[PDB]
Amino acid sequence: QQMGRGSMSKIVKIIGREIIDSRGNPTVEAEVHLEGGFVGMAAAPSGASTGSREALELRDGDKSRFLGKGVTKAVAAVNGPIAQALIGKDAKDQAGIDKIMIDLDGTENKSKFGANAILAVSLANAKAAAAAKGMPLYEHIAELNGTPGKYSMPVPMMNIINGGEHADNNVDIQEFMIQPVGAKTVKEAIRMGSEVFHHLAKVLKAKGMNTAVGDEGGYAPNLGSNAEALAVIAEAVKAAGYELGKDITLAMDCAASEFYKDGKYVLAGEGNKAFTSEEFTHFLEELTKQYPIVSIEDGLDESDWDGFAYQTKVLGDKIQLVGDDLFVTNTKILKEGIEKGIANSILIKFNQIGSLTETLAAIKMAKDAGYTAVISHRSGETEDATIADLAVGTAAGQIKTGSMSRSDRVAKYNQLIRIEEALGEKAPYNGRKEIKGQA
Amino acid sequence: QQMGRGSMSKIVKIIGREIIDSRGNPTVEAEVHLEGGFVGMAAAPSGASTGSREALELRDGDKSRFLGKGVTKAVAAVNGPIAQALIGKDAKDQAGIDKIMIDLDGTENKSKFGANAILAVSLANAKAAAAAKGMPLYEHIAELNGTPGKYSMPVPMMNIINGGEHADNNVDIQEFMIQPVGAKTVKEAIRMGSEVFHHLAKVLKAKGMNTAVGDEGGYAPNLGSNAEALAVIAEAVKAAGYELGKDITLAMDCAASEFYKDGKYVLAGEGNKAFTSEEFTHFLEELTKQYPIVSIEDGLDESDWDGFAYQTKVLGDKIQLVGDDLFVTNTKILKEGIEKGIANSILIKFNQIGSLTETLAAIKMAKDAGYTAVISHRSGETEDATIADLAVGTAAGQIKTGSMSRSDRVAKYNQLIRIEEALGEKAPYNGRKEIKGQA
Ligand SMILES: [Mg+2]
Ligand SMILES: [Mg+2]
Repeated sequence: QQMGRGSMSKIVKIIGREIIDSRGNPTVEAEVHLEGGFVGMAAAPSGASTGSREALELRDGDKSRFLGKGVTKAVAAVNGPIAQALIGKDAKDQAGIDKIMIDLDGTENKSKFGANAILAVSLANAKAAAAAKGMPLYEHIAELNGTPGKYSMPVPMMNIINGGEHADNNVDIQEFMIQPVGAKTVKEAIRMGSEVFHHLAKVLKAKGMNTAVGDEGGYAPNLGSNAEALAVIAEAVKAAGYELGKDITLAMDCAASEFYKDGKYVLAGEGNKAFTSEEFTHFLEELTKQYPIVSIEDGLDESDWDGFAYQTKVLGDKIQLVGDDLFVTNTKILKEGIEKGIANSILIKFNQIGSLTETLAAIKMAKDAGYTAVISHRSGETEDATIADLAVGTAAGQIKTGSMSRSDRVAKYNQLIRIEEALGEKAPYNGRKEIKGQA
Repeated sequence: QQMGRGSMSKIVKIIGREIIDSRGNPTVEAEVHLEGGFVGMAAAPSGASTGSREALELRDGDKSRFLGKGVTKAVAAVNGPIAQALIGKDAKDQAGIDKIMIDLDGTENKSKFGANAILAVSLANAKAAAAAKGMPLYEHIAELNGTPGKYSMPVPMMNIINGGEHADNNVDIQEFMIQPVGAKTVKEAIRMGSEVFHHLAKVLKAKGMNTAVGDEGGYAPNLGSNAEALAVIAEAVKAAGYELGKDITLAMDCAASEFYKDGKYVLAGEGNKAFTSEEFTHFLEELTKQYPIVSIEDGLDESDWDGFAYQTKVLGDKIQLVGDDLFVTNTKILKEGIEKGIANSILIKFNQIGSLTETLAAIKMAKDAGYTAVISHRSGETEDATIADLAVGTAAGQIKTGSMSRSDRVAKYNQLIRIEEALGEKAPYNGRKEIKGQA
């Protein structure tokens, strides 16, 4: 006979604003306010403004503000037509909310309003709805995901050493990452990661090398080869008291598009040797024998589907093979990859697809096919820690959200801490069995 | 005849946990829950575990966790004795809440529980009380400070280039900062900061120098002298389209105690020249004639009070002289400095004193003497942005919260943006006139 305020979940006000990301570039933040008084606030990390296969964030291109990277247009979209089309809709109907935005932008790649406008409102909606339902976001997400009460704390792959285009060094591989698979909780995992990271700083200082950090919070020291990169990591893991293999495994992102040139893969820091697809695969395979590298991301160019079919054949039974640039969080590409035996894992970048509902759909397609889904950060992040709730609420099982420095990264580890505290063993931390290719 | 929930401001529960700061080290986070349903959550930045003049945070020293820097004991103090002494107290009585934690800790320097446990609770409490009072934190802080509805947006001093002990280079000065005094809003100031910061990266790339960032998000390139550090700042400012002097002024931190040996200041990147106090003060004077440096922090050693009395006589009319190490946010030391004409400004580190009530008293003592208070970050920060609300609610007029990268820094900038959105001209951005020594 009385209606609680929780039931007044119609949207009455949406606000957008230009805030700053962790590289100092603008991004969009939205607030969704419901009739009952509930508020959700979320921000989109940085994305791509150009590209033929993914959703595009909208940038102003005004040279007199932020070197052309203002997001006043995306923000005006949130404040004007997005808001106007969502006022009076039920925030609890996440899929209806996202559909209205998707249909109103009217393009395939969200370029009218920007994936940045649309994601920010999608997630702020979701938080506002969570609040109206009387529940934390990870619980709402699990409900929206069709998996109520089903949770896991994800195994993190933590950036530690950078190379390629992300460093002045002679390391070809773009990043090396550690995964604390022997931890029994995410809180333990985070601590092991921190300990290794601090021991690596000591290793690097003793070699006369720089310990300043890149975008993701890891080190980009002047290492002489791929081998020296892996050696300093092994040395730091041992100095922290852990055992490579059993406690900590390695993951990499080759970004192999960056060294692809005339159908060959060319590695500056191995004498400028050229490799065919296949020879590059054998090169990577040789690294997996010397070091317990269990996950390899973008190990060939996004166009090299014949080569990815080969690599997946050779390495796929024992090694997680993660499509980042391969799939760009695009389910039409993932679908076809699945049908053709291409990779066995996908990096999920929610602003590359641009709405919460579509993100859940991408994670589900992965999971139904036996692929793993790794929830990912971007280069430009914010304070916002929504990807932690996403990973728990979908039981994704893995996350890639940075080194253990910079609060753009660490706010996510902290949120995973707060989540596990509340959930305990209702969110098990499963360790190496999350990783495709293990048992 | 009906009592609203907001009147139910008694503390019913306090929760402490160990989370991770921006360098990967543990810190304390607290949540204060009130009877009416209000919750405030806050984290303490990293501080000192040792020292004889300041409040000390409490680290575990268990070498098997976080290289000895766990804060499980500080966390236990929150969950047990602090919680039990506060259940049933009125969170709106900030001074009383703080007084109970101080008296129960029972030491002069907060070493039993830790300044980390105390501050975290103190701020969580203030946020819970703000919610019970129906107001944002900046409004509540202003009421606690004795200055209801009086606000300003602070002029930021932004870390841009690091030297001394914070870099491998030949820059003796620990940091150079830019101040966008020409902006009319803190939103514009922030944008100017960004643009200068991005132009500086392009200048450093063209010179073949490293653009990876330190703790505060600025650069530590291998520059050969203090002159060169100042030249690349000048060049970046010009490439961004601003004018040194009018639009952007410079602030520095010598941390002169790092080169103070046998009563003399010994500067590596100046031939290794030795200087008396008096000569070092005339060396700084000359920099202030050659470049628009309007603020100098710790221009002499903390023990050199005769020196600081001389530097203040000479520079103090025209230059802001900021005590950091000199005062360590300790009102006993500040009062004595004020009586002896020592410096004209103070860096406020709220975790160095350890409570919100004493932080307000520090700022008041500075302002009543005509000193300026610059609200400060620490080297290990979190996502928490309370220092932004603090600066606005005390009308401090200046803030030192980092470069324009890393969300540990940029979260504060974002919060200043949200505050100025809501307040507009009720929070004037006063520019150059906030700075001690300007007309
Ligand atoms: Mg990649
Ligand atoms: Mg200093």
